[PDB]
Amino acid sequence: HGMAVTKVTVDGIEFPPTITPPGSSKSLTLLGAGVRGMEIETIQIKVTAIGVYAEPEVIASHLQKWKGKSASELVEDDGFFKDLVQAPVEKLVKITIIKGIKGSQYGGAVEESIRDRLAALDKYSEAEEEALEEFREFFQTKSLPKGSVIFFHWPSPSTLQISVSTDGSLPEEAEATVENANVAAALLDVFLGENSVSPSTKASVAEGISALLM
Ligand SMILES: O=C1C[C@@H](c2ccc(O)cc2)Oc2cc(O)cc(O)c21
Repeated sequence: HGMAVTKVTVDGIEFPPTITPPGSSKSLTLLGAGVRGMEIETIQIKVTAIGVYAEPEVIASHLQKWKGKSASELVEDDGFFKDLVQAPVEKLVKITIIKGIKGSQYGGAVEESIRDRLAALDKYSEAEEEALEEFREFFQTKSLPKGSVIFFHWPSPSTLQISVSTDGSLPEEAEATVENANVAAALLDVFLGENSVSPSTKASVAEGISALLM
């Protein structure tokens, strides 16, 4: 109560300002966070909160052309978010579930979105089909009540690690690993790309990276 403390919240939901993945001494900083909102029968429902993490100095070193751009200029530029999705650096997304769902509901819905988005880009082949089956089957085994957490980890752009946490803590190891460049990138693109499910997360990340680069 006597020294400065930093708190980050997304509509009241706390996010850690930094996360150090188990097995690593490298700290990932929260770049930005937002919500997945869905308008259902005119009701604006917040169903998850999404936080995006990376090593600040490292990711800045891979985004140098954007230096000096304001958050507004970045948020309006699809090229910026494509650079961010492709940057060859470690990334972590933390999802806090707001509206409880079955794992099979989550996995099925997101898998179909990635299937469709990859198909739209002509990046859907048998390899991606198989990887998406692995993704879906992982979630079929899980329950996602309010307050549960999904961790998506990209130790490199082509590798996706997944865990589900009941208490927000990171497990000592990933529960599932999906090795497919297109699926790994497409999942990150669900959050940061065009027709993103979370414009708020994108805007927040634009604010964070704009500040970081300055
Ligand atoms: O209703 C949905 C939609 C679902 C979803 C995921 C991916 C996709 O492509 C479409 C929908 O995400 C959610 C996540 C929740 O915690 C609660 C929810 O009710 C939902």
